[PDB]
Amino acid sequence: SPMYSIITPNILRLESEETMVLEAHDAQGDVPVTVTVHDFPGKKLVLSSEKTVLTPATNHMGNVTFTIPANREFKSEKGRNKFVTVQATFGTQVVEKVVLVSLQSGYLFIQTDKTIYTPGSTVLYRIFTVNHKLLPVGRTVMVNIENPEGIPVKQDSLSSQNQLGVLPLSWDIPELVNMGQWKIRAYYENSPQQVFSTEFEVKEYVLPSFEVIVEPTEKFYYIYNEKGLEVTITARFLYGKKVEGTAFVIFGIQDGEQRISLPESLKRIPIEDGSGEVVLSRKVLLDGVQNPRAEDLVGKSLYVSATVILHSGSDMVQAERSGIPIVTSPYQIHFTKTPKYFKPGMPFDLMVFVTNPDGSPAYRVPVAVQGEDTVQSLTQGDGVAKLSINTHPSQKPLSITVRTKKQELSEAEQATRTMQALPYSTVGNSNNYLHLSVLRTELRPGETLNVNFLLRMDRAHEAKIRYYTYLIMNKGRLLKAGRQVREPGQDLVVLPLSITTDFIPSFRLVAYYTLIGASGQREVVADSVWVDVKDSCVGSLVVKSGQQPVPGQQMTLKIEGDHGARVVLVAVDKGVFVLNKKNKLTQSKIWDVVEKADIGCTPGSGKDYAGVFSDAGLTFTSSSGQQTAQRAELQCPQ
Amino acid sequence: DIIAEENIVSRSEFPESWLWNVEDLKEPPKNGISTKLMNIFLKDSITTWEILAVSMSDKKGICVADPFEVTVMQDFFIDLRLPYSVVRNEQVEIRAVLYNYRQNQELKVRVELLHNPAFCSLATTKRRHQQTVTIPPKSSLSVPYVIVPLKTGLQEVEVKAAVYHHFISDGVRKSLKVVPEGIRMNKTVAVRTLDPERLGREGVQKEDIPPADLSDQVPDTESETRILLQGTPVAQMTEDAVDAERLKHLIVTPSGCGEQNMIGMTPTVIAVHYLDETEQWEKFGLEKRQGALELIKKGYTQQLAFRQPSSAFAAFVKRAPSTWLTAYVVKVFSLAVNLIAIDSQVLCGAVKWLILEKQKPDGVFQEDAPVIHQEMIGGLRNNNEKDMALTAFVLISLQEAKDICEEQVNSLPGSITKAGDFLEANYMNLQRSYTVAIAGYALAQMGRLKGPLLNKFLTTAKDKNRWEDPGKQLYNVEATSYALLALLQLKDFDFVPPVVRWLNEQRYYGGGYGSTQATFMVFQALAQYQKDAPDHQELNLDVSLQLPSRSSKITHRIHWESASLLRSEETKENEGFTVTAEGKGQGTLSVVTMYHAKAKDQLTCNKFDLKVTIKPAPNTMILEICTRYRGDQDATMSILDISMMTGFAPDTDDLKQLANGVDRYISKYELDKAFSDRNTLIIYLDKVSHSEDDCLAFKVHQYFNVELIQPGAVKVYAYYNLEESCTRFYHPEKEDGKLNKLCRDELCRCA
Amino acid sequence: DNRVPGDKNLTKEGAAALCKMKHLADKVAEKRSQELKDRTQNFAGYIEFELYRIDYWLEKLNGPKGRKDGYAKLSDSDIEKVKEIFDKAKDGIAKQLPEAKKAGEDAEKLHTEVKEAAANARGQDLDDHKQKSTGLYRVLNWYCITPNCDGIQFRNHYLSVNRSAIDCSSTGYEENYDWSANALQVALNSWENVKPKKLESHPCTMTEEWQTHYKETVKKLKELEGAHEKGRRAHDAMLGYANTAYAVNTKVEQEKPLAEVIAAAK
Repeated sequence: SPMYSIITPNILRLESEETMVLEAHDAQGDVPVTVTVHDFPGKKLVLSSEKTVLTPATNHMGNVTFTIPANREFKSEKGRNKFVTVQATFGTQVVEKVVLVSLQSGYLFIQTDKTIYTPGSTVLYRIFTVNHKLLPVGRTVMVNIENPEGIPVKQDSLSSQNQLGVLPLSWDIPELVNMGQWKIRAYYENSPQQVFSTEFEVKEYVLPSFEVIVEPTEKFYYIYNEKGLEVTITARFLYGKKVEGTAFVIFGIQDGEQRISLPESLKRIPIEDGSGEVVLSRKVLLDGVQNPRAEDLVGKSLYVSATVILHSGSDMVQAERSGIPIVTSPYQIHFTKTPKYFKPGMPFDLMVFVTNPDGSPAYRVPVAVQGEDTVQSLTQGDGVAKLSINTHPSQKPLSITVRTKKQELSEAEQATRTMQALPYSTVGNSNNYLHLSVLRTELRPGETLNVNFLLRMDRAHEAKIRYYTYLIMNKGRLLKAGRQVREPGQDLVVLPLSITTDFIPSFRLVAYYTLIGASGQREVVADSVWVDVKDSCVGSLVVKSGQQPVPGQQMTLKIEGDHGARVVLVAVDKGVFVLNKKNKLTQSKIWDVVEKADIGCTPGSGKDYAGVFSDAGLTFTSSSGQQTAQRAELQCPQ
Repeated sequence: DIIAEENIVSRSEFPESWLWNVEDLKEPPKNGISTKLMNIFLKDSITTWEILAVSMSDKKGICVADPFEVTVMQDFFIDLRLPYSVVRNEQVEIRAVLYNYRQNQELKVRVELLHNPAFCSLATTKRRHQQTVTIPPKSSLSVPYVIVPLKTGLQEVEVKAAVYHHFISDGVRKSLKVVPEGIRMNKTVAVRTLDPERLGREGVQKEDIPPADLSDQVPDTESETRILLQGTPVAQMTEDAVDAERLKHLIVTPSGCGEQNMIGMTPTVIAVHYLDETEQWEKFGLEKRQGALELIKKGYTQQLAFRQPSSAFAAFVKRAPSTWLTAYVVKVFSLAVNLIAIDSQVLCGAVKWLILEKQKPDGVFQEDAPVIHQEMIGGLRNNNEKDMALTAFVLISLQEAKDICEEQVNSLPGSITKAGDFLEANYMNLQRSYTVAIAGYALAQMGRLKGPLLNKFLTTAKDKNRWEDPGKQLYNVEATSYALLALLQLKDFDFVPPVVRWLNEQRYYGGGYGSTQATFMVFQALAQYQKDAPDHQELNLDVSLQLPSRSSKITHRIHWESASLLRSEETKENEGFTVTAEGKGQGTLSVVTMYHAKAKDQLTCNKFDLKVTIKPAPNTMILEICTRYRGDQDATMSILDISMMTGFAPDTDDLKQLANGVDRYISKYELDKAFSDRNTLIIYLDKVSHSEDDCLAFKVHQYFNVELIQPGAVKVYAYYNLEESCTRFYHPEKEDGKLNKLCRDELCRCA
Repeated sequence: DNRVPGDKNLTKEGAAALCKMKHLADKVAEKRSQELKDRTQNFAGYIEFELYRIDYWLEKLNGPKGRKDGYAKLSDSDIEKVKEIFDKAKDGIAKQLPEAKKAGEDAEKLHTEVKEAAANARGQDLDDHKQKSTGLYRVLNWYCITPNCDGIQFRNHYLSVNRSAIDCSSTGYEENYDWSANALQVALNSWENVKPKKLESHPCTMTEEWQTHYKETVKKLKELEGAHEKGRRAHDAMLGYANTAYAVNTKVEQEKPLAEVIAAAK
């Protein structure tokens, strides 16, 4: 008997081209399919309707695209969510699923020409309107300039349909304003629940003539290092030449929001040839906190405050290097990227992530598993190393411990971490499993990724699996879907997946198969793998000189990028960033926003086939009752 | 052999940000990339510009380019280190820093400060403040200038320089924000509360905001008054809804004869309706709705089997039609209209049959075939005023089906009006609480419930919370639900809370035998309460301001949907004005004023004390500096900046002696510098006592003679709070150290 | 509209009477007239509805399925007797239709008359010192300027620069719902009894100009109420025949014997 099923994201976004994939396992001949979306629980309005046909030429698999209009009925009446009953009619059979709907349908990025302003100056800022795919979108957005006390001083409403997603704006700071961290808040009129904001400081200042860089020698303090923390003060004029002067350096211990300053650490050093060196002796650090015990300092972060004064005395600059962790191990191991569920009796792949205490990925640091130190792996440029370990068919929690094994460190300095991986529950205790695996290189667009489909299951039914269905989720949407063929007696097959720029920043590949197993029940076995693609502009944009300049000179500036794109420029004196370098717009933040807005928040398979899809963000519904548990929270657990 | 002053163009454009421009790429692509060339003009600032480019494409989305850095540079230039702001009449010193970055060339530089009427300085319209200096290669020199601002607002300071034997020159014209001799301060003019219904009169409230005192306001100073019309939304208490899990047993498959089918289907219909209204499906499980709807559809199909030819209904086809059963079926289907696809023909035919065949001319409905299951009719099980109860029940059903079958049955309004008239003609004579409640709901459905009718309806309530009547408590619950529905119809929300509280406290979640009518009615009433009960105190304030400075009546409106918004107004004037508020709601009108108040105490030089003096040595002079820290402890580390007067330089030996001191440190850079050109000096102090005057002194003597000697300056401050410095001036002749000026009536004339 | 010398200061009873006048006039203007017109026209509605029901019953007796739809049990003699009774009932009901229609038509214009009269009597309650008020509102607002009125509570309106308008809510009159012609007439009589007399040619008092409209309202409202009575009377006549028509239909649908059917009508 045919098994009709539909797969769609478990969160739908208003006014967006959400994609849904339909399939007819074991179907014969063409089958017309009708997709309808109704309000829930009303079931009164047909927000959308689509139709298509599944044919053998397409392997009885096809996608349907629909966009639910942003009807005014969708409101946070009392904070409750809203739902829509996706309903698909496979000829006579009807398959329907209730899917959560999220109103927030895009992002707003706010760029201010400067990070700090003086009273009476004009705040020039832009708002970028982009849907969840980061493409330009025309919608009505309203922005509020917020006083530090929280009073909205200026309120505007604008529509971006006349521009290619950029909304220039301005505001003149009154001379009588109050100082502090002013805020700009903006949100689409259709989703007041989500407000995007950016902070710009208002302060009285004069641009400094040079920048001061405080660079610790090792970007951390090893609590047993008797040499003490060594810091190099580097000062140079903004126009490139080196500084000469005197610098005052004071160290302090920070624990959470609280700060302690070590008065004994205050040292005066001469800055010659633009650089100078200062040392925070361990004795001073210990005595500054009443010397309770060496270990008591672990976990607390030092900070260095440096003030540089030119020998002419005409200028002064203050710079701080906060967050210099005090650690006993030079490395930290994170399991944030590993799957927390394992397939018994099959290899388990750990994407152990080891980083320096400051959070920067570590490079070429060996890692190993306790009890199996014979096998070791080295981190890639992104700090992720892959470790494979066999597992027994035990159906019991698996405890795994990894240890950095760098040659130059003592055993006590090696970082370590532990985690538990729960067994993957198999329907009907049929011990049928699917396992995806990828060779974790520094993946970048333009490469070909060989995804391996490893199948373990009883020989009595091996011939019934003749294709694996797979889906690729990116930015919370089905980027692609397709089927990989398999032959009987072929336990492993490789899918030569080609990667375009669309896959940036990461894509969660989900795969599964289905069969009529023991007792004729309909078994569905699914697995997921999370793959990271190096972050970069999906397009490109390079600014370079088209030809040093003297003041007032004409300069030919060359801009090269995507054809037909709208380019918005801004020039800022570097002196501004000396005073305040926070809240700068950068491509990394854009990807950070996208990643934090992903609908699935697990790196791999779940407890069962339902968990696999739910964790990846996909719903799966079938004629034979196979379903994923309902999702009722926009922010996923914890 | 020097560039004339007039010929030196002056750099004046120093924007901190520029090139705020939008460019669209349109050139023919090459290899999928298009290039655009821009001819930008670099501003006059000598710094490293950072150019950040963001591009948006309809296909490639957003992209942020790696910032590009342009380093504007020049072999020789001057940088003016002007403070952000200065006081209207406080003598201040500014430093012009000359840079010579020529790898191996020493420069003789003529530097002068141009005269501005806005500033008092050594420069005058008759003679310019010239000065000849020498700058070693790859070095810097600072020439101090003493100026006294004289006019508020932005003022421009211009400095020009030229190099002997070279065609190299530079000149800078920056701007200072001269401010009055005061400190910004804010005062709360008034903080009122707007509440027309409670604090106003006749529905309106008038407030008058007195003009701010501002006795300390400095003359000719800008002032601003800010008005905030903050709304204060007030939440309204709302009783909790029935927990979803309690309803788990209501959903049941319908079955049995025409009567039993109603028994089975009605709890499912009412449970589904309640869940839809309260939106409890999330906890109940979103999937179960499909099964519930399928069961409802099955029940409807089964019920249609018993539809008699005349569109009526009965327990069996052969049995005569029952008026009550038909009315109940109409009620249930009307509830199911928005759940499943019911044939409007069946409902309208039943309504038409009821109106035409089962209503007396006077308007009374009559029942001739009592229902088989007497427990079904709930509170009608025992009746004395049966006519009135049955008429009210039928009228409720007809009113519910009105909007569906009004167009199809033209006679319906007449029947409804006749029934209402009959009810009014006898409402006063009712005895049972159940009958009173049901008839009250029937009347309220058409707005006839008023005056003595409403008085009797409310009076019958036991304990002002329930229409109890001794007997089976299910009948009491049914009557209370009817009364609650009537009250919700009347909008009397001040009486509902106790009734809903009593209903919830009864903790009744439906049941089986003899629980159909009670379950249906109680759940419908609770759903209606959740739908219609107000969760927020009404907030529709309409407010206005009458400002004499304003030519028109400014106004604003605040609704519950916009209460949180902090609507505000700004005024650049100090005056009394009147604020008028109307409508329901609440709001905290707040008015504050900002201004520059005359100084209360030493506005500057509070942390430190300076005692600079200069005396002839036993030309040469002995400069003596004494310092103290006004505080509880010694200063951690202080910078003692000294600016020598024109033509005087410190004695090398004395500096070496001081540098060789215990608590004082002087950079090797200064000691190595030649005797001449050491016009600026810095002495670093490890500590300065707070209980005593720490003093130092060293010889200073002329290396060059000039017509007029600009006063020297001394500045002291801790290494971390330069803004909290103290400064002093010294001069061999003008003992005070201040430039001559006549401040008639607090307006100072240079001299 | 304008003040004049009077006989005495306005006692609290006089203010209460004036407020009663104003309240009754306003209620008549808003609700009572509309209610009367609607209930009058409803009689003409009901009489026609009963004609329609009679026609429907006759069609059931004779028509496409007279011999199948329940009535089939009737024999020809029963058919004839039922026809006789139904025709008699039809004649009786028809005899009353023109009276009800005439009453409704009269009430139609009487409603406009009373509405206009009462609204004019009530007044608009405008700010007199800028725009003169009207009717009993004019009287209440402009009477007790400030020693001519002792024992009153005045409105606290911010528009009361130089006005002492009586606050009617403070008079404490009962909110009785009797709004008949006598209701206005009785209160009018009370005012006259307590109304201070106009001095021939001392305390001041307000002119009685408003009485022109108010007194008229009583006249018309009496007529409107009379029309309602006329229609109501017609409505009563129809029930005598209509109930007979309904009873016979009920018995036959129960398949009861003719003797009961004839007896039930009689």
